[PDB]
Amino acid sequence: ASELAARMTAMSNATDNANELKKTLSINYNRARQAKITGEILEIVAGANAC
Amino acid sequence: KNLGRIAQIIGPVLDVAFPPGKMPNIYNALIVKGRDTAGQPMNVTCEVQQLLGNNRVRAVAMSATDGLTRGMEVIDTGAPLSVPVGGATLGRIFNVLGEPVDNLGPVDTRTTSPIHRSAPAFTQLDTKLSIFETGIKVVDLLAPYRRGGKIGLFGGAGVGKTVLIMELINNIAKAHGGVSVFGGVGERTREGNDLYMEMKESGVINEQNIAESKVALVYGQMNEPPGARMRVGLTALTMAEYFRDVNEQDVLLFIDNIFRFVQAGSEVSALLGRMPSAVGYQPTLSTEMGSLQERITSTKEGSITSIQAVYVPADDLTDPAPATTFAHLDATTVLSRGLAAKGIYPAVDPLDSTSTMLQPRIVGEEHYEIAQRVKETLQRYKELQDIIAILGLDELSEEDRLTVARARKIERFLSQPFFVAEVFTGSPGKYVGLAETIRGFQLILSGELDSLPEQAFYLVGNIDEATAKAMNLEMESKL
Amino acid sequence: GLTALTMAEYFRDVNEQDVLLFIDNIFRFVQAGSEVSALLGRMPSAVGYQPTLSTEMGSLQERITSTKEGSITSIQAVYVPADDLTDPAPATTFAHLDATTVLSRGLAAKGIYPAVDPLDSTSTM
Amino acid sequence: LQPRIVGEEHYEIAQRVKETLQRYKELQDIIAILGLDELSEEDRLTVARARKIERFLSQPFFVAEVFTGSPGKYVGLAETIRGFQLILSGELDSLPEQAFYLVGNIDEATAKAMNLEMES
Amino acid sequence: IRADEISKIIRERIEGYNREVKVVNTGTVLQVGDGIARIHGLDEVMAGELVEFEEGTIGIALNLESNNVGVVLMGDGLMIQEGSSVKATGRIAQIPVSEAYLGRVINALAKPIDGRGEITASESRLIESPAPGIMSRRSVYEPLQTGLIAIDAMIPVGRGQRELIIGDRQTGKTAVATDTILNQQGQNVICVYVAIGQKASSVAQVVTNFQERGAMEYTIVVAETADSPATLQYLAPYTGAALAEYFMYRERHTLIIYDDLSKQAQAYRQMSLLLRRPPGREAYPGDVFYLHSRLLERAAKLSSLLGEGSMTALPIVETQAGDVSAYIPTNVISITDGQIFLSADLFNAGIRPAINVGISVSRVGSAAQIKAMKKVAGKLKLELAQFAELEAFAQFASDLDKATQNQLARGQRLRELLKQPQSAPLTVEEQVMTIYTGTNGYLDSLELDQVRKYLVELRTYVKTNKPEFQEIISSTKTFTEEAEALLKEAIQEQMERFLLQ
Amino acid sequence: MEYTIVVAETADSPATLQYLAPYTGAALAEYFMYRERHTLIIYDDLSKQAQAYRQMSLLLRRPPGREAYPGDVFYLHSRLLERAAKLSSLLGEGSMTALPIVETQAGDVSAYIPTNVISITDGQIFLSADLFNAGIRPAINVGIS
Ligand SMILES: Nc1ncnc2c1ncn2[C@@H]1O[C@H](COP(=O)(O)OP(=O)(O)OP(=O)(O)O)[C@@H](O)[C@H]1O
Ligand SMILES: Nc1ncnc2c1ncn2[C@@H]1O[C@H](COP(=O)(O)OP(=O)(O)O)[C@@H](O)[C@H]1O
Repeated sequence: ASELAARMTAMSNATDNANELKKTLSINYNRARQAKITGEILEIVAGANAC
Repeated sequence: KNLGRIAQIIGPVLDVAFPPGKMPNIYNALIVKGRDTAGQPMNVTCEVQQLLGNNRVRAVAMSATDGLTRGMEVIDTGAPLSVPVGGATLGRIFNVLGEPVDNLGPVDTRTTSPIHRSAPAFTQLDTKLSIFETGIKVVDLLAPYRRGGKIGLFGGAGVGKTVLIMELINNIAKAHGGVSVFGGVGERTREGNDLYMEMKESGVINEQNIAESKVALVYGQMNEPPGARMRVGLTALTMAEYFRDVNEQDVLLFIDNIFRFVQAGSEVSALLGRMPSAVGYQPTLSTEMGSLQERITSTKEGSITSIQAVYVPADDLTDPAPATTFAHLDATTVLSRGLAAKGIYPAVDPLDSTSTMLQPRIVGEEHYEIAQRVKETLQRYKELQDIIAILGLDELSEEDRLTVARARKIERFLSQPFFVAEVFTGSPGKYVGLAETIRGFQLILSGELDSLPEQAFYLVGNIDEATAKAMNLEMESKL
Repeated sequence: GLTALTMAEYFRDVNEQDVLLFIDNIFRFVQAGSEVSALLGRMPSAVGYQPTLSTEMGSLQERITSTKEGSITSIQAVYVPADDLTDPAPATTFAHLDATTVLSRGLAAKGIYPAVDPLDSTSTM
Repeated sequence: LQPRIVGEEHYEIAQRVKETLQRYKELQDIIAILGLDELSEEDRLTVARARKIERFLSQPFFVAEVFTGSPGKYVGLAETIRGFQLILSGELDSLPEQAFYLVGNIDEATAKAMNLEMES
Repeated sequence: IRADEISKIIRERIEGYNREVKVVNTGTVLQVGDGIARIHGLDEVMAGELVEFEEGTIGIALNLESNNVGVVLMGDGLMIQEGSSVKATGRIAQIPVSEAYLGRVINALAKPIDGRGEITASESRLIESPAPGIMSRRSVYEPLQTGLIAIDAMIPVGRGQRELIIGDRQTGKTAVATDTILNQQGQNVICVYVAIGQKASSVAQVVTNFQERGAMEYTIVVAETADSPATLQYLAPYTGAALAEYFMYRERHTLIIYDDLSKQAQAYRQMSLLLRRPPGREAYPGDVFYLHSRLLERAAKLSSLLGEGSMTALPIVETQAGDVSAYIPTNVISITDGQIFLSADLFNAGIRPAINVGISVSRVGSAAQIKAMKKVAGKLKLELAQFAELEAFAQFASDLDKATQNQLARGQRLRELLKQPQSAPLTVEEQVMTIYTGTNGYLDSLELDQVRKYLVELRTYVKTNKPEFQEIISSTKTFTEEAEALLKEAIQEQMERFLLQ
Repeated sequence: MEYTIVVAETADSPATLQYLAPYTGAALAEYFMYRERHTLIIYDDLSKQAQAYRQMSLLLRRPPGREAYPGDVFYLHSRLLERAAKLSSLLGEGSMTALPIVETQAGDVSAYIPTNVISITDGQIFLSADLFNAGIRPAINVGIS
């Protein structure tokens, strides 16, 4: 029973650490995707400005 | 009148050649006398977007351009787009041009108003932040609206978003002296027809007595060019704005939905060839959103409350369109598929939905504390959702057993029998003021009605009808 | 590419025999089109390829086909820039290629050769 | 940072600090989700040493004395190399982490440790 | 250094400047290359009007500029010379359309490429007509049986609904499309299949397949191969829509397959960049949403007076690396009603058709379902929701309570239910059979693999030995207690004989 | 309001006016600052001014960068801010305190305009969405402020 309570505490902490990790990673991903799309559009319009 | 010829056309962007003296202003609507394949005159409309000089403007079409010819006659109307307004438009479908498409009859109203206008002055606003009372228990207690403020609508299909809209119209019509308007910015035509028929059946549009209806529907479909789908919102706005500036009626302005207006403006700027901003929106995203989100206020005369749907693309709350929209929004009500699938209608989640209006110094300390205790009980229920199943509901402590019991009572009392969903269900519609609401939750949560069955609070109006139904259920259970 | 294709097309047309047409590398054809596009006067499309990309790949692939007379079997290799199958030219060749095999840097780096990524590789046969 | 310039002792201790900090940087992804409990004996050893190391790298400055309140310490190479030699040898393994935080010399670190054991 | 100023036109104007006279009778070719041609004159030509180059090369006057008409070439020009005289035509992109198109293969000019013979037609329909209006439609009523248990239960498609098929490379989009088309032999619909930028060999495979199946008796297969011009690849789906709406307006039901719209959008962006139009995302023009909206919304369920005709658009878009929030995916997802989302990780895992049941949606919904289908589909959807929640508990099937163990068991068998062989479409009654056998709980006994063989044997045994069931459902379209008892009887009979094997 | 002057340009005002308004506030403040009077100016926000400047810069076909912000987007803020000083004792000691406001999406301090403003101002008072939504108002995060 002590070992299973220990594993339950380990999971109750590790799943929430994985929660905060997925949240901060999704935020970094949103910023990165926004920057990528902006860079691609700006490099497209740079060629149009060249012509 | 002022006559000019078409210089060049590139899709819905036309150029018009006026003589040196006469030349329209910015945003001046332009009728273009044009033909059809049957030879029939078809008047295609525009709006001057740029005075590009050399006595030649660059106007953006509001209709189909195929068939228009270089050198056709364009007449300068000399003023921004003037739509038909007033009580004539009630129960009538419209376009971006204010020209109706229900084939009922012509709008014989003489009153027009320009689609373009400045926001109400700073010496005009009604500074009192008041909670716009709706009659729905969930959105009254947990997501209280403000009058003259903007309210975002977050609901994926099947949660009763349209039934919620029709109920909101019905309540603003019956309780108050209000009138609603619906602006379908980019509305797929099949669902536009669906909504029109559901309003015909739900009595929101009295098909037998037009102008006794409660709504003036403005449908600008996805079929229409990108120039039209943007100005649809301004059309609906000015048609609503008449209803409160002159008649001082509490108007509801539904915009479904804001993101598609934002991307329609993005398409217009793209066609116009102005350099893009960040991830792909138009450079004037903030100013364009302002031009539509600052006519929605509560002036000294009336109040426009904007209940607009919002859509988040790529799940971003930080994409420019959601970010700018949220910068304007005042309260968000979020509808969840969980409550729809279960049967607690409306399907509003009292935790995902929040308001900035639920401050104590706005709503009263009693309302605030009851809302806080309700939120705490429902949150503790979500936290115990997994615990109770494994532990058994009896092995819980007395405090947590009380919590789950009262949480079930509260979650079931959040259900309401709708005025417009009675045609489907069979339960009569009900209206619940905040007095009934706060006292009902005080009784349920204060441990006083903790001796009633779960079902006695389900789809009930107020706590008095809850007690009545409880006595019925107990007599029905004895024998 | 079009030179070798016209030679093989003669071989299949009049000498009416099966042909093997190995191409390597086929991405460099679209590469050259992209290099020459902007200087010719065309506006740059997405990430840098020519606007005439789909029809360029058409003018190669649809010319390369098996007929009643002869059958051109063509085992051609598509370079993928930075292993991104989202890149337009690898994305475009996929529509014309019947049997496709995708090499994965994981399988190549681990030491499993040939490095054909099996679950991503699909055939129509 | 080449021995021909800086001396073999300086170079070697720099390589060992870089090694241990690299290993902790690797184990960061694991420990974020799991915790230090799930690591091996040598892994947990390296992680504890890396904590002590990355805190001993810290030094209070004379110009930051207005924000920290603590008098900045000046500590050159003769004490830098020696202190790091000791930390990576593990003689000071009995000391906590906060003894190496915001000190100039390893002696000041040890004195702060003696204070952290005076405050029972 | 200006276009339209060729130092020969200035000569002609210096000769004839006296006053600016109409010159629409004539038109000359100034600049020509990569599929477009800038044209002088033609001052009264419309937008979209066919302009006919000398030597026979049709073009379309897309963007009329200041003094030059930018024209897309409806072929490979490469022979029109500078200064050659173009004549206008007056027509705006029409196709002749008749019932004799049923059963043939055509290019985007509605001109046959099967080599059989010419298609006699009388009435012409414009290619870019306007859609049915806000007051010329009817709310979706009638179920279009696609033949897939999963779709016909969980993502119900209707007649007049624009249900999008979206996926990655090789997830089975064309597979589900042909599956539906081959299901609709029985009921009376016209199928349309518009291929944009695909291999002539792939069009040959699908056409030969419909031939050996018999579904060529009601289909028109528009084909536009990759080498074809961007304008023809762009104009293909609109020719498909014109053909389809001709049959629609004559009270008949249609189904059209845009396979795909991604290549149509790519041809459009190619042309728009080629005749110098401002780019947007991925160098698409602003008008790609306008394009897709017009084309899609041309297809809907007409009202009662106009004949109750309808036209289901079943478009396809292919998504790259699961970027379903890209430009053309978000466009088509916004315009369409439903989305049938296909996933390659299920496709590899064996679950074919590889639809993604948690992502897929249809805002028509159970309205377009048979009553028997909805009676079984409610229970089916609840069971699948439950197993979808319990998916992260299958490894722990050794120490879960037996109730969630049995929910895992039921969802495990239900996954075995929904798989189907390639292009083998089922009828609504057989699908009701399958979903009933599943949802009631009659497959817990048989192990995880036999379920498919058991169910096919079940359907055949019912078909042979209780022919009242299919008749009951064909007559009433309602799952009635009599057919329920009959199906229970047939099920246990087949189970016994199969177990004695 | 006996002390206060409110220079207001709301959302649906020309981006040029939203770009001008902080400088009107700055001139007003400086007038009193130079004649031996202390001032306190509250810009709200600088990121909205940065967006207005981006709009009126991309409307001029100006080469942008770093999330489409123009080249002079640091020059904008530094010009506006660096005229806030505690004056010398010769010029009358009148000082203009400036407390600009900046909004962050998803707490993106590492964004272009937040890091630019941070590299100008003499500190930061970072408010926290989780702290403010947990009831600890005001939500000053003294860990990083
Ligand atoms: N439901 C299914 N059951 C078994 N096999 C299938 C199924 N669907 C597709 N397949 C197999 O997958 C292969 C790819 O199918 P299909 O060509 O329809 O995918 P696609 O999406 O059209 O590919 P692309 O996107 O490249 O056009 C086919 O060869 C077919 O044999
Ligand atoms: N308030 C409600 N009361 C009862 N039923 C409702 C309610 N809202 C939605 N429904 C159910 O949902 C359906 C309508 O949902 P609808 O508003 O059309 O959502 P959507 O348009 O997103 O599909 C009806 O069939 C009804 O049975």
